[PDB]
Order: sequence, then structure tokens, then C-alpha cells
Amino acid sequence: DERIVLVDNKCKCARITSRIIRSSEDPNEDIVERNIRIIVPLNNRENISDPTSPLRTRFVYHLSDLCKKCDPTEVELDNQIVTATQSNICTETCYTYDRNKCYTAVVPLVYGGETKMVETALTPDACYP
Amino acid sequence: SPVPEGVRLADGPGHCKGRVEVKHQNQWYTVCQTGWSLRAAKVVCRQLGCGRAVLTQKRCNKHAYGRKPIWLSQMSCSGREATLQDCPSGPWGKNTCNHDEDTWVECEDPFDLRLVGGDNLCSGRLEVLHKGVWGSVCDDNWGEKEDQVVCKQLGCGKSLSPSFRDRKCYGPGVGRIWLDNVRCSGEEQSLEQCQHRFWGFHDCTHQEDVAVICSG
Amino acid sequence: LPPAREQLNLRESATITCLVTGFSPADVFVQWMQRGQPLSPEKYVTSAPMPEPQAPGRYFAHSILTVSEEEWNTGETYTCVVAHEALPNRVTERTVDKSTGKPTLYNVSLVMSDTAGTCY
Amino acid sequence: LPPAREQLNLRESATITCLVTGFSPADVFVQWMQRGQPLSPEKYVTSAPMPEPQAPGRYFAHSILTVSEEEWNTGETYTCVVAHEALPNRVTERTVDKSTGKPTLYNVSLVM
Ligand SMILES: *[C@@H]1O[C@H](CO)[C@@H](O[C@@H]2O[C@H](CO)[C@@H](O)[C@H](O)[C@H]2NC(C)=O)[C@H](O)[C@H]1NC(C)=O
Ligand SMILES: *[C@@H]1O[C@H](CO)[C@@H](O)[C@H](O)[C@H]1NC(C)=O
Ligand SMILES: [Ca+2]
Ligand SMILES: [Ca+2]
Repeated sequence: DERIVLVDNKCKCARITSRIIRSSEDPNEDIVERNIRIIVPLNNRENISDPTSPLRTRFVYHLSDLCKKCDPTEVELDNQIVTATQSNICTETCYTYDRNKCYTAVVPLVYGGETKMVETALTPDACYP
Repeated sequence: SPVPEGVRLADGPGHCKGRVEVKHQNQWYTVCQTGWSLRAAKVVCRQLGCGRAVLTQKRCNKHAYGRKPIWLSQMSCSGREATLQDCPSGPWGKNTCNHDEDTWVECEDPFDLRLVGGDNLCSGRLEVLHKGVWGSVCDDNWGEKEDQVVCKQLGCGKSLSPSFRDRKCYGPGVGRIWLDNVRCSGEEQSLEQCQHRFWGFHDCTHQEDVAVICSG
Repeated sequence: LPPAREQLNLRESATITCLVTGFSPADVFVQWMQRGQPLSPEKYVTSAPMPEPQAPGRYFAHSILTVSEEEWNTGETYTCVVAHEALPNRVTERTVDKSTGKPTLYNVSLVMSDTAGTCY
Repeated sequence: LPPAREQLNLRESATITCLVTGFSPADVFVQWMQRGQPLSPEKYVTSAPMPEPQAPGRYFAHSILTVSEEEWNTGETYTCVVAHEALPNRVTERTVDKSTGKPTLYNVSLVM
């Protein structure tokens, strides 16, 4: 209740919260706190959509490209309504999987000579077809 | 002073765009009051029910055949007030229309929704009208609360919680994914009254669509 | 389950097991592969399903595949594919190698740059 | 005003602002010196006096000097000397640097 969520990334599992604590009583001596929580996977591979990819042992977390806003907002100017660009900075790699997303693959299946490629489910359960 | 019987917005594409035409007693004329802010345009749009005012401007008169006379009173309206009847007007007098310019107003297309692909309606894929195009709604966040809001608007009764076993009978879509991350908390009256991301921005695929089955 | 630690020391061969449990009825189809290449019907074996003593109505079976010690030490990948009616997409697959599954050590590197950037 | 951090992040230059208000009458002269050596007049742009709408009778202006990113990072110092008749010694100075700020802390936790 006393914390405000800024970003809730799922691919990098990054979550940032900010909070002001009323330390002492002088209004000019209150500290501003920034919390970062990162969960890293140790079993996932380089490309989450290809099981043959090698393992990944290097993780990079840029905070300038995480707390960024990229959706035009509406602004009232007393004579019209316009769309405004939040940031000008606006291929990112997905470290972990997303529950709200489904991951599938193509695999050759041989039986009596004939080969039937069928869609698989890399994720354990995720969504249903 | 005359009381406006209605507005018609003639000489424009459809009836949500054109020139402001106040209905004077008997014969009606065009109005070019000064200080025409968006607040008066909002009341004008609400008169017709088109939707939200988006733009208002005065255009140069280059042989536009402005035969319609001009009014002789102002219509200072707070915008949040009611129909043109309930907003103060000056006591007749002279006109503020010095430069001969017509007043323009641009309302928006009204909202609509339907279910496509289900038998006898009340079931199927969700399509929402906006900008004169129908499109699909993403299922990234589709709780049970977001299901009942659509059902009562079309009068299909309370949803019976059909799960996803029978949601494969409608298939995917081909239209643009207009809405995403829809979160409806209360009943409200319409889906647009909820909190969404934006019109045209999504991170979904036509495979992941929303299927709603009400009681019928 | 990856091959046992004390089996690789003899440097003869390695055995990988694919355990599938908790299903009904008792008709399953397990096929092994190596980095997208279907393997021969002769290198792996499978057993008929048998009842589970703990929970009645759910069965289990397993498939055993053998591989050369040098081939497994190189770092090749293997996949287990099972076909049954109960699955949503009706086929699932899982992948194991040397680096994943009872490993020796864990090497991780982390970089956190632009920690004082603009958030707004 | 210390330079914007995002401007430095993008790595072109930096913006130093010298905001001076609350003087009367309208007579002010600001200069830019580095390490005790005044800089050329072609290094900063000087604004002009203009009344403050809130408090009548007060004027204010400012001056901005652009510095190279490497020069700002190397630790060079800058200052904005001001001259006004009403001042006691007719000279007042404010000085900032990269190190100008409040010491921060890092409560890093690693859960193996
Ligand atoms: C990670 O894996 C995916 C899936 O194999 C790669 O993208 C696929 O590329 C093939 C052709 O090589 C297409 O048939 C698929 O449609 C692609 N997938 C999707 C979802 O479009 C992707 O290129 C791989 N990334 C890297 C860096 O190798
Ligand atoms: C360090 O973490 C503890 C909780 O583990 C917290 O009480 C404390 O405030 C943190 N230190 C700082 C400087 O925020
Ligand atoms: Ca989804
Ligand atoms: Ca989304």
C-alpha cells in the first residue's frame, strides 16, 4: 500500500518499486528508496524457442531500457485532442517464459516410414489449443 | 430569444461532422459565436449522441454560399452542463461574427459490439467497432468480471462459465486487435468505460482471441 | 534422469531414462531423437504399462536409451517425445544434455548498467 | 543546475545553467571561469533582464555553457561568478561538479 509499482517486466522478471519514508520530522530530510528484484533462471537456454540452443551463462540488465514508456497518450488543449509521444528512445531478448503466452515447436515424427511433423508444447502446461 | 430546438450538423460527411446549424424557431440558420471552445462542441455532439468532440475550427469563406443568416446571441456553456437549453445566453444585441467564417465540429463514431461465430448469438468471438472497423479483443487478461459486462450490454443473461472446452468452436480472427489488457472492475455500462491499454497497440496474436458465451 | 555418476567412470556407455507416469488408458508412444534427427527403432527399448500401487487408475512406463561415452561427453542433446490423447496439443517433448541435469558446478555472470537512468 | 543525466547517457554534451533572480534594479553581469581562468565570451550565451510576474520589481536572467562529455567526465570544475552593486563585495560565486550531490548506499542482497 505504501509502495508504487513502476515496471513489472516478465521476460527479465524485473520489478521496481519506489517509496518515500518520513525519516525524522524535517520535510527536507526524507530519503527516496528504489528497490529492484530480479529472478534469474539457471536452466533455460539462449533461445527459448529452440531446445538445441546452448546454455546461457551471461545476463545483462540495462535499467534505462526497462523503465521506458512507449504508448501515445491523449492530451486536451481546450480546442482539440491530440496524441503525444511519451519518450523518443522508443528485438529484446526474453530470458524467462510468460504464463500469459504459449510456446510451440515443430518436430519430425517417423512411424512406418512416413514422417508427420506435429506442433509441440515446450512449456509444461501454459495455454490449451 | 429563440430556444434551440436541435442541431443537425449539415453540409458534412454523415451527421457527426459538418457545420453547426442551430434550429431557430421555424427557419434555422448557421451560428459563428466567438470563444467557441471545445466545451460547446461537446454539448453539440451530446445533442446528437455521436460521442466525444475531437476538433473545432472556423474555415475561410471562399464562395461557400453561406446563405444561412447568423444568430444574435452567445452560448457560453460550461461543457459539463446539459443540453443547449441549460446554458446562459446573452440578451440578443449585436453579433460577435466579425470575420465571415463558418463554425466546424468533428464528433466521433459511436460504439458498438457483437458476437460472431456462435449459434443464435450470445456466443462466439468478440468484435468491437471503432474508427469504422471491427476488431478482436486480446485474452491476455479476461477474468470472469470482464465476461459479465459484455453479456448484459447485449441482454444475453449471466455468463454460465463455459471454460475453454467449447471456446474452440469459433476459431481465430483476421481483424486488428483493438483492445488489450482489459480490466473491468464494476458493472459500468460499456466495455469502453473500463481501463485498457490503447486502441491499436497490443502484444498478442490472432490465435489468442476472446470468446464469450452467455446464457442466451 | 541423467546417467549415473559412477557409470561414466568406467568409460563404456551411458544410459538415459524417460519416465512417464500418471495416465489412463494404457496406450503410449515414446520416440527418441538426437538434435532433430529421429533415432533408429533399435537403440531404445520400451516397457508395457503397469498399474501404479499407490494411486489406482494411473499407470506408468519408461524408455531406456544407450549412448557412447564420448558422444555424451561431447555435449550432444537428446529429446523424449510422447504421444497420448490426454495432452492438449497431444504431443510433448523434453530435452536434456550434459550441462543440464545433475551438473558439477554453476557458472553465472551478471551485469547491471544504467542504474541511475530516467524512470519518470 | 547540474547537467541532465540522460543528455550525458546519450553522449554528446552537457548543459550547465546559472539561474540568478531577486535583484533590483535591472543591472547584472555573469561570467564563466574554469580552474581560475575565465573562458572566452564565445563559450556561453547570456540572457536579458525581464520582470518577474509573481513579485513586481524583481528581474532575473541566466547563462548556459555546453561542455564536452569527456571534459565533464574528466573532473574539470566550473563556476558562475556574478556581479551586482547591491552585493557586499560585489562578487558572489556558486560552484558545482560531478561529485556535487549526496552520498548514496547499496544494500545488495544475493540469494544463492
Ligand atoms: C529462436 O528460435 C526461433 C524459432 O525457431 C527462431 O525463429 C524462427 O525461425 C524460423 C526460420 O528459421 C521460422 O520458420 C519461424 O517462424 C521463426 N519463429 C517465429 C516465432 O517467428 C529465431 O530466429 C531463433 N533466434 C535465434 C537468435 O536463433
Ligand atoms: C537493507 O535491507 C533491510 C531489509 O533487509 C532494510 O531494513 C534496510 O532499510 C536496507 N537498507 C537501506 C539503506 O535501505
Ligand atoms: Ca493470452
Ligand atoms: Ca498485453
